[PDB]
Amino acid sequence: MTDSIMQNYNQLREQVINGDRRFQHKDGHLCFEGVDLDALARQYPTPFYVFSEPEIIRNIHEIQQAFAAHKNTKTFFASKTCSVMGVLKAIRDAGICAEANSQYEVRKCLEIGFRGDQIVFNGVVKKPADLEYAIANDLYLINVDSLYELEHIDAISRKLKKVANVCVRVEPNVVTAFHAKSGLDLEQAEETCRRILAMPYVHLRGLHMHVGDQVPESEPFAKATKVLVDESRRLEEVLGIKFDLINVGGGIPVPYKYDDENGDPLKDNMYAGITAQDFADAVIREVHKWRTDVEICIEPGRKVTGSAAVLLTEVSCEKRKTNYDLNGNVECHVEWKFVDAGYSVLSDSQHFDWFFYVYNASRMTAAHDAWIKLAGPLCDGGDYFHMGVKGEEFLLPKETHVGDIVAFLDAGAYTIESQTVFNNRPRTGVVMIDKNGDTRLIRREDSYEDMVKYDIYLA
Amino acid sequence: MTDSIMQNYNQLREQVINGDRRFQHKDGHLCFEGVDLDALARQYPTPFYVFSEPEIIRNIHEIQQAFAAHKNTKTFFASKTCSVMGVLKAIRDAGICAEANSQYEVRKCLEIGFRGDQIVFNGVVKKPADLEYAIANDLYLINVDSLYELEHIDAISRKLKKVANVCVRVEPNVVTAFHAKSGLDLEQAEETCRRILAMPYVHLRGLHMHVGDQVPESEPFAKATKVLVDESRRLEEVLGIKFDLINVGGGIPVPYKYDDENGDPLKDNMYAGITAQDFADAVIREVHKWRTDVEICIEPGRKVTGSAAVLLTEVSCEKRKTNYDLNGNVECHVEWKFVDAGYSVLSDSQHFDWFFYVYNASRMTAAHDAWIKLAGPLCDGGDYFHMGVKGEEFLLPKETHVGDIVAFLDAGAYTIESQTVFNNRPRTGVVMIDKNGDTRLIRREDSYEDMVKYDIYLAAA
Ligand SMILES: *[C@@H](N[C@H](CCCN)C(=O)O)c1c(COP(=O)(O)O)cnc(C)c1O
Ligand SMILES: *[C@@H](N[C@H](CCCN)C(=O)O)c1c(COP(=O)(O)O)cnc(C)c1O
Ligand SMILES: [Cl-]
Ligand SMILES: [Cl-]
Ligand code: NA
Ligand code: NA
Ligand code: NA
Repeated sequence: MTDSIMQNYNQLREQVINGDRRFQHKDGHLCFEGVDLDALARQYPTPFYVFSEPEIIRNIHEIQQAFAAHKNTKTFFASKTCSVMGVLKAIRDAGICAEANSQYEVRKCLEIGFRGDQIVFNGVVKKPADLEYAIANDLYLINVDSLYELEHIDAISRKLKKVANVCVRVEPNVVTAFHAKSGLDLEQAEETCRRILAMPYVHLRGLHMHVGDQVPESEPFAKATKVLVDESRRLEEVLGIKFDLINVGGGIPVPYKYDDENGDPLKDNMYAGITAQDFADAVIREVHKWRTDVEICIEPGRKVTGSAAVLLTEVSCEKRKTNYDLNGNVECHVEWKFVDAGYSVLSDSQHFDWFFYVYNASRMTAAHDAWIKLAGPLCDGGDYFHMGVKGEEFLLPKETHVGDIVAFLDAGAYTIESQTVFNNRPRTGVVMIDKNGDTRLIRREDSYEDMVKYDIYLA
Repeated sequence: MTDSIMQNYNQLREQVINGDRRFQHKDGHLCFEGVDLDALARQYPTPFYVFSEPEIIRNIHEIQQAFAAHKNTKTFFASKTCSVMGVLKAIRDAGICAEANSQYEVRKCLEIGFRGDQIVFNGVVKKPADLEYAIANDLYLINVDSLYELEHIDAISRKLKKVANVCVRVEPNVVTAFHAKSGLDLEQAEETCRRILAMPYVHLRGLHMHVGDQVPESEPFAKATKVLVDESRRLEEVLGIKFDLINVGGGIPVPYKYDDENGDPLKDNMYAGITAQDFADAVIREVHKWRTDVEICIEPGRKVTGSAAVLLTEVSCEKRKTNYDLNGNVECHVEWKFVDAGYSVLSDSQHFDWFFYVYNASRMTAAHDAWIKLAGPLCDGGDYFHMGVKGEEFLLPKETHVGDIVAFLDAGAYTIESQTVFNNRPRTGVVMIDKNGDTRLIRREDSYEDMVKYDIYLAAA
């Protein structure tokens, strides 16, 4: 029962420190790429995130090796997943390209060293100023998400006398029109492509789709890819062209729970279900029914960085609350542990019911043998971590003390830009472990002077 | 059914421009305190929030008037609701005090002009550095939320040789142990107070509670206040002391849907359900069963600023999507309108299923007669506004065009500090309408340079 959950969770804890490519233990402390995380959290003020460049490289290798059966594959990291400049730099130095989701993301990618021919710009709202900036910078692709936005691409490319390179985003009906804001209908692809061919400064490269995020099955990718391949094949015949590419988007899942033998990915997508190899096998099998020479573009986000960070947060308070009966005798006790990170720091734990493994990094070799509830510091009754090991309860060593460092694993995707300054708690610093195992700060914690510098006031 | 929902929504629209103390129309445009909001959105880049100092002043009056039967009432604005400096300054100018929820909130309240004796510091995690800053600045109250924290208050007040003024937060059990992280158990209040009396530099002023947010009935306040009052009375007798105060927290709701004849506040807490007068009557009646002279502290947040801002966002794209059967016949059309604000700008619309009235501010006098779906700009399938007029559908004029300005009303509570830079879209500017009806920018939109300046990297060559 609960004893079996505790035994299972401690087997997973032992696997973290005795088999996991990312982690070790030393002096009783969790280590990441040889870096003692208790020690690291004494150097830098908690809470903060620490990223591993080695793990980013491993994730990228998994993705690229998955596509070995198709040589002409181009990989664009979805920078909305994490765009801290040192993280983008690690990804650039690992040899892949970048996908951007706003004018400022395009600019960041250019400023960290991605060339224009290494950038894809996606979005449902690309205003004229956004489009002008992208076209002026010779981006590899600007997707086309609506007919309205295409009229601006035609007009602006003519004004600049510069070619805009596009893919037409189609969303296959695998309710789409009522639940999917993005893309054109499949029915609209032929006429849209026809008109693009006639535009003097717009070049049509191919079609685009994106299935979703943390997808726990391969069938959605296979079916959606087939829709895109069949339409690509047909339009090549109808229009008398050969497409440069097909862009199949992202959505390769990451394991957030590892004990797959106990999990159902279609009911709980914290279990990853498929691997990068499964995603590639499905995509390539469909593309190769049409062409083996065509370029396949992919836009993985979560898979590049998700497993490659840990959130380190200090236990900063504790209390016991007790439910009493009618005679004043104890019914049960609840042990609350408060950490210095809440949902303003780790937003998806609250807003998207996201699970992350939690361990006492200061006592990582000790049995996690006590049921606790884990709270954040925000003055808000809802700011505690509800996605526990058993219901809303977590497991930590009974020896846990204030001052210990708690780690949340798999904290590298969609965790930095989603932070807030609610309660005027600062957004976190971020540390990078580089390929040599050395650490450096890559984002400062917001200072007080940051809290008010955006405001205009006299004091 | 749907036709009557449409009729009702347009009745609500006419009430905004006819009988709402905040709004008017001019040239077919929504106006706020006489400021044309279509025009304002041509001066400042969208999306942005606009606050009304007159409406904050009105809300503060409603709260203060509600407590007229208890002269010794102190009102502390819960600054976690909105701490833009110009907003805090307006609240200080209106004559009330401030509640703070972190060290930086305390610091900004002091830097905008609140005296230490006008500030309450609350929290479940007050680290030694936070407590030292608070004690050094002679705050009116620091709540005591745990026995662990109390040990630090004793040690730090001793180090500074400065009295720390405290209230003991109790969570009335009205499952509390499993679901309420804040406060002590009632059963722990007596010994905690006993310890405090013996500490040389800690001064016990009373007990504290906070019921919750957007509470749509008076009974929870009455029941919880009675628990706190009963224990206050008992501890005066046991300990032989006279408390200075009781702090009953916040929770006054704001109307987010106005047609109370069509709503049940107990099933849909977007309907307010009670007024500030009902809150005061409930609290005061319970306190006066104990003492009529003791000071009552209240900590309203949402009610101070909620109705006092509008989010202005430009329609930036449009498309029609069509579902076909397997033989190419139309099943339905969906008209999508895309605005330049998404959940990174208006977080509670997504994360807390919060409803805000949506109108076309550029066509405020035109019938809102077309069902549409309203999407944001984030490259994320879930970034569209789900809390519609009917299910996930909203109503806008059929002739809505790209370039029109959409207003979300009642956007003044918990909407600024909760923004993010997801997708590297900037957090928004904020405009203030002062008492004379004039406008000024009080918060800039994040620039590209602001956004990259937190990062440490070598500029590529
Ligand atoms: C990002 N897609 C979003 C991710 C939302 C996270 N909260 C979605 O809703 O699907 C995206 C990606 C990367 O997706 P990944 O799941 O991180 O691999 C790739 N291409 C596009 C166009 C895209 O919007
Ligand atoms: C605020 N309490 C939070 C508000 C979070 C909403 N997202 C809660 O969950 O209850 C608070 C207040 C002001 O509450 P109001 O509802 O805005 O009036 C007052 N005192 C305390 C201690 C407090 O946490
Ligand atoms: Cl590549
Ligand atoms: Cl003494
Ligand atoms: Na710390
Ligand atoms: Na062309
Ligand atoms: Na004392």
